[PDB]
Amino acid sequence: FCRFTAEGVQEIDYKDIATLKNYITESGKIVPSRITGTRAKYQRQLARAIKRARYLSLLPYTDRH
Amino acid sequence: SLSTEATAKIVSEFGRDANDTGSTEVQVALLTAQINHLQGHFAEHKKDHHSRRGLLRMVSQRRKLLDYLKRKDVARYTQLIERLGLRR
Amino acid sequence: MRHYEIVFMVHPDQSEQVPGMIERYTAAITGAEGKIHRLEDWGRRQLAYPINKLHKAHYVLMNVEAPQEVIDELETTFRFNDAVIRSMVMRTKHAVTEAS
Amino acid sequence: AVVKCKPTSPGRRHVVKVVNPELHKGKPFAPLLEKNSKSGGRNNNGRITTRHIGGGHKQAYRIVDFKRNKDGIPAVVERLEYDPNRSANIALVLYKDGERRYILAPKGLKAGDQIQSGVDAAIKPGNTLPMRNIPVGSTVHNVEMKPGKGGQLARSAGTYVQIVARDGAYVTLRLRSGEMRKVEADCRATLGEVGNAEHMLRVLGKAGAARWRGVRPTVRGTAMNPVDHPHGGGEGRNFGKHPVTPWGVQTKGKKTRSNKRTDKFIVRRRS
Amino acid sequence: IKVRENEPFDVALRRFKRSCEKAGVLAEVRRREFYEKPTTERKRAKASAVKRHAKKLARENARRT
Amino acid sequence: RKQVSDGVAHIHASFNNTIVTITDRQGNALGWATAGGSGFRGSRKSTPFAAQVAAERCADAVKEYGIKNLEVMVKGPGPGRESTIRALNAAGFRITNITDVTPIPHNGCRPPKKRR
RNA sequence: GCUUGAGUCUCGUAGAGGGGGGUAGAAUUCCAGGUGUAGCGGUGAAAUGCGUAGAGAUCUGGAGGAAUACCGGUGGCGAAGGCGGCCCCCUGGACGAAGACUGACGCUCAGGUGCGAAAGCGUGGGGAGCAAACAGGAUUAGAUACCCUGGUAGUCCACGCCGUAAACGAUGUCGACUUGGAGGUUGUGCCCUUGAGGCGUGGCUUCCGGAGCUAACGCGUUAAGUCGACCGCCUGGGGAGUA
RNA sequence: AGGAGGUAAAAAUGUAUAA
Repeated sequence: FCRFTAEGVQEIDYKDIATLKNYITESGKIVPSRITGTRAKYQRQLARAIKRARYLSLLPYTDRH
Repeated sequence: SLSTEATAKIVSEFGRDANDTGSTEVQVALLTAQINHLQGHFAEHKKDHHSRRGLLRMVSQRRKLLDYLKRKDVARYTQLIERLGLRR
Repeated sequence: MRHYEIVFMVHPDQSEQVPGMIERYTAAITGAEGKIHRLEDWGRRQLAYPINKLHKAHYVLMNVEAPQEVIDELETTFRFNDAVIRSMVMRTKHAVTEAS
Repeated sequence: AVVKCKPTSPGRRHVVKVVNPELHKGKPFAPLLEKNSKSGGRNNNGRITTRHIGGGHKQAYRIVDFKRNKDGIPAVVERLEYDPNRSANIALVLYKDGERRYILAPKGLKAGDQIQSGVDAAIKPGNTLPMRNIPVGSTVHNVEMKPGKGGQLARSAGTYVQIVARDGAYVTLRLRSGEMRKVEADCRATLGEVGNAEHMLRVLGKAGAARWRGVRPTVRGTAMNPVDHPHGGGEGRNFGKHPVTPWGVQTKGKKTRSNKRTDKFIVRRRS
Repeated sequence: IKVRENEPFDVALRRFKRSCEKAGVLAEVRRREFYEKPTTERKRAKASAVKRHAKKLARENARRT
Repeated sequence: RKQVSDGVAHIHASFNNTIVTITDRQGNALGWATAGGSGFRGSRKSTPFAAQVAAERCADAVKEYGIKNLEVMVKGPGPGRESTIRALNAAGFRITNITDVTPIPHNGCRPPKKRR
């Protein structure tokens, strides 16, 4: 039960770039729910959150640009 | 969709009581507002086959109620459709 | 009467000219009874990947409430303007405060 | 509307007629109408210079305003009329100060809309403004060539010019054919796209629809006698010469573009 | 991806790339659209995963080992 | 000539050979060598030993430029992918950092189907 | 007449459900320019092809089109076909809570009507990559195939038409009943949310198994068990789902 | 224990009578 957001329940915002930093790999990929053990609701929640932050250049798409 | 404000208006016009939101009178009137509201949607897209099914399904339900309503309250029946304008 | 969360970038130069920019936008919304809620100017923040040039950028956060007519026209003013880059517009979900 | 005419007679079998019910019926606006005597393809010398033109129903040239030399004065589009001179449709437009002039009808134009021309005009299909206040990458028609000349590019039915880029003093655009021409930035243009896009599907049908429009019959090379054209002759349908024009020039394969004073402008040729 | 490990590294020391993609996507995207074989092979893959779980629960037998 | 100090050794290692290219800090090429260019084409061309030798053939031919520090940027799912950089350690260079720039298409063009 | 069938309303929740319009990045290809030099590309081994006209490699800039890594999961949604970047606008269905209301309005359905992957067809655009046809080089007794370099229609969009597939859980739809276990997903209630819980109550869904059944394999509360309503369909193979 | 990379040219046919 290695959750984070499941206890601190909230509609996950893309703005928390510090929070989202922990969920992405150094390359820039989205770490799967199999590793973090995050609840599936919050996983898909996180996915849209990341991609919106990705769109606003708050998170890199990859290492080299 | 049938926004909430418009919904309470229709109920308070056909229902025998303010809370009487289950009468056959009301359900036919209710769906009819919705179907007229969807004609604009199916005047632009004309290719959206899935909600086309949505509309088609609710037409048959309207059809079944009038079938029912006729066989039970003949007088009431003619009154209803002249107030809602349909059948042809 | 939806709630929107407009977020848009600004090319540095015009960053010098940013307050008047928002002043025009908040006027049109208020012009149609749109209650504004946040106005968090993130300020000149460094990007992650370069947007065609510009290794630096300037953000503006809105979180405004408005009717659908106004918001569609106001979005077009981002399109045809060569200062605003990447304009995001999301949906309601009970408009917030303090957000950062 | 693209209607297939019902086959009543052999001759009307293939008439796919373009009917547009919005078109104003009646007589067009008198003050902007001057005569156009045809010439059947004959110059000052009276000889036939360009073949195939002759006959045809009597047309009446209408003064279509292309220059669009009005700035900051609104206009209310009155109605859409028919015009034999071209493929497009002209629109009778009325300015706020009581003045009527014609303009090409953009496809997003309905009877009673609001347009205006000038530098301060908003981006909306039907407006006319210089190519410095247009967003790089839009759809434009009626492009000019020199500042204040009038407009000579993409004014045919359903035609539009893409503005690819903008390199300071020059605006690199792209004509419909495929060439990417580089024109002066200060040249006026008109946003949108020219309407009546169904003109493509308008198939004549019987010879008349071609004949009463002005096109005379074309006589093939292998039918004429050897004294009249480089092809033909023979005891019976014998071609064999390299396909040429009636004046000994290699056709079907020879580049003939030669000005040189405009190559400075042509960026990429049609392919 | 990237590695510097500043001063004392002296060796390749980068097998972490195996831990990202490095070959797993290249040997996967080198050819074969399939369009629907992964559907087939993922149903086959997770079938084999449950074969292990079945076998894990089926390990409680003597065998004298 | 030109006397350059930095150097970025792009190493394109595919399933057939390891074309190695030492460029400058900006991108201008400064000499190269391949598996086949070393002199041995065929099955041998696609071997880790090929990339080994490839580095030596490119260890020289850059002596006019006297490069000191490197930024190796390997590229490709080749069999020589890993052996080539160790050949550069012994070659007398200093690898500052190693980078991987393999083109990983985000569902780009459909790949071929050339195998059965 | 009545309400347990069926249906409507109030507040919420999840979702690649559908249509329309925008937009971002990564990658292939092409074009323009710089650096730079003999191979590159390819295979089991080769050759055709590309390349001293200067490729491949690399970098800067630009043009385009199609697809949207990772999330991604026997995970979700739709009646089925199917549907996955992100954003907006329009819109359908499901599910739950606690109440209110109608009062059998229900189930199935020959003919009929609508939807229906991919291929194909007509008209008009688009065309990167991929790729039937086809060409060339190999392998081969021969190779009109597999393999290789190229390459068109098509794959894409808009509007019409086609109505077939192993359109498959090879299981028609609907309702009732008959021991369990491990999960996933999505709700909700109660208690101390004192702490990732504890105990329940619904939908959807995966797997393993008892009775029972089946020719056996297997199915097994989302049945192929025990029963009911209705419809479709079969009567040896080949001929033939053809004349 | 849990996941990834790499490994395989060519080679056709056997009629017609036994429990």
